[PDB]
Amino acid sequence: MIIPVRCFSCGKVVGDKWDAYLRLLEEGKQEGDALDELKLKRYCCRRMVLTHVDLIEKFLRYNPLE
Amino acid sequence: GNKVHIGKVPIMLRSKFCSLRTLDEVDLYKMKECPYDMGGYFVIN
Amino acid sequence: GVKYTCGACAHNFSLNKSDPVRCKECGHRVIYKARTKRMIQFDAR
Ligand SMILES: [Zn+2]
Ligand SMILES: [Zn+2]
Repeated sequence: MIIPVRCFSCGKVVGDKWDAYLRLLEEGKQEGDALDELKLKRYCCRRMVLTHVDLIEKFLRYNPLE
Repeated sequence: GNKVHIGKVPIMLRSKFCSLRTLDEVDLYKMKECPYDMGGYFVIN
Repeated sequence: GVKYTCGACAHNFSLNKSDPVRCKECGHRVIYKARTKRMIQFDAR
């Protein structure tokens, strides 16, 4: 829905690295390299960023009820 | 002579006779409709 | 008496038992109750 605060498996904080990851993809880096630059070395942390799906951008398009 | 009304026929959503078939992407969100909803069903009560 | 909200134009107003169920501003017939006065607590777990 929105990027999780912590890696489920080990607990390292990953909720502050989502913006940095999208910017690196505009500069043409490959996904593996982008994760490497952010120092996410264990593959438990890597799944969190690599496989998250950002649905909150879709839900905001619905005009506020109030 | 005057046109007579025989009743009401349920419309399949997203078919050619549904008011959502037009609108386009900009208006669909205002009608609270999800663009991933592909229709093919009816609404009864 | 009781706070409501218009589903179209978001104007806030109250209604007692007698009045018809519509928005004063646009005439929209879908309305929603406002949030309760009481404080809500969650344990963040
Ligand atoms: Zn991890
Ligand atoms: Zn209104």
